[PDB]
Amino acid sequence: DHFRKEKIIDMTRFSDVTTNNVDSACPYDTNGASFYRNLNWVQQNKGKQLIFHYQNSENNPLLIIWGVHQTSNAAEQNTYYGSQTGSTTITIGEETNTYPLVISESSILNGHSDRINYFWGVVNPNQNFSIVSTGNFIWPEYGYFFQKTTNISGIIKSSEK
Amino acid sequence: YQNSENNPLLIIWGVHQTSNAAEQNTYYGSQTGSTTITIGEETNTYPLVISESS
Amino acid sequence: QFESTAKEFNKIEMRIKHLSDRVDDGFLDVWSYNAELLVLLENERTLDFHDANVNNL
Ligand SMILES: *[C@@H]1O[C@H](CO)[C@@H](O[C@@H]2O[C@H](CO)[C@@H](O[C@@H]3O[C@H](CO[C@H]4O[C@H](CO)[C@@H](O)[C@H](O)[C@@H]4O)[C@@H](O)[C@H](O[C@H]4O[C@H](CO)[C@@H](O)[C@H](O)[C@@H]4O)[C@@H]3O)[C@H](O)[C@H]2NC(C)=O)[C@H](O)[C@H]1NC(C)=O
Ligand SMILES: *[C@@H]1O[C@H](CO)[C@@H](O[C@@H]2O[C@H](CO)[C@@H](O)[C@H](O)[C@H]2NC(C)=O)[C@H](O)[C@H]1NC(C)=O
Repeated sequence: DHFRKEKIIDMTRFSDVTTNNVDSACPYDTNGASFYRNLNWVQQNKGKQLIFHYQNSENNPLLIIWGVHQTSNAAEQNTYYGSQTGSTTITIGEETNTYPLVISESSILNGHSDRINYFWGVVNPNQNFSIVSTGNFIWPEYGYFFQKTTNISGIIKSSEK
Repeated sequence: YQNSENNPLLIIWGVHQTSNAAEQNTYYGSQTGSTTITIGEETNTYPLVISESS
Repeated sequence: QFESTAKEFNKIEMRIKHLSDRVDDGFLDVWSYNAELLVLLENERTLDFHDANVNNL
């Protein structure tokens, strides 16, 4: 019944790190290198820890989507983050989600032997969420406030308009 | 243990996830601690996990 | 009740997808059989209904 994108995190408040990182696997309509609009890639954490807290003071639940970077090797991990570490714990209400650093080759797809794996959660009204990250994290800079409906429909798969 | 009773036995256990090396050292005096519990032919292994939670 | 098309399970849950597939097969068999014999029974009764009305005049 309702669905709004909003900005949830001010990424400029994190220091000694780079934000809004991009890649040629996600071009704009032109071509080039871009990235997901709602997900902010943070690099060069350098082992340093970042802390963030948020409270959904809205009268609607909040949907947030994040990603965890699985690097290919120590060299690729060093180039992106400058440390053989980088682990994120994101807590929503009373669940804890911990994503320890994982380094492993995968087969190359879109010029990538590395992977970014995406996860999501729902922050209920007047509930909180927090992020503690030392690297390898793609932040949920934007999210969707939404209103659930009881009657569930699903997805219609068609090429028509 | 062997269940020599004429009824199945329900057992409940727990595995401690410590916050940091200091908390692990205070509770157990070693940066280790791992449990393997085998029931019949299943094996359940719970390696040591150290991580803050909220 | 509200009809839904959300019947998708993940790649390693094909057994759950099969359970959903046979659940819909079961209702398909139930509704098809009941609908066929409903129409057959009522059609025979409807023709008898007209016969009774004619006989009653
Ligand atoms: C999620 O999905 C469900 C299922 O589709 C929806 O629920 C249905 O909602 C509709 C409308 O809200 C319901 O239809 C209404 O039923 C009322 C009760 O009907 C009984 O009683 C009356 C006598 O009072 C009998 O005549 C009738 O046969 C039943 O025995 C009716 O009072 C309503 O009448 C309305 O329509 C008529 C014209 O059709 C008007 O003249 C009236 O003034 C009035 O406006 C209506 O028929 C239906 O029963 C619900 N079904 C179920 C299974 O829940 C949900 O609405 C839906 N959610 C959303 C958000 O869409
Ligand atoms: C969600 O976050 C808010 C803000 O951090 C928490 O409320 C604050 O708690 C402190 C005490 O620790 C108070 O001084 C503030 O006044 C509180 N702020 C508000 C707006 O009430 C709140 O407790 C958190 N929720 C949970 C479940 O931990």
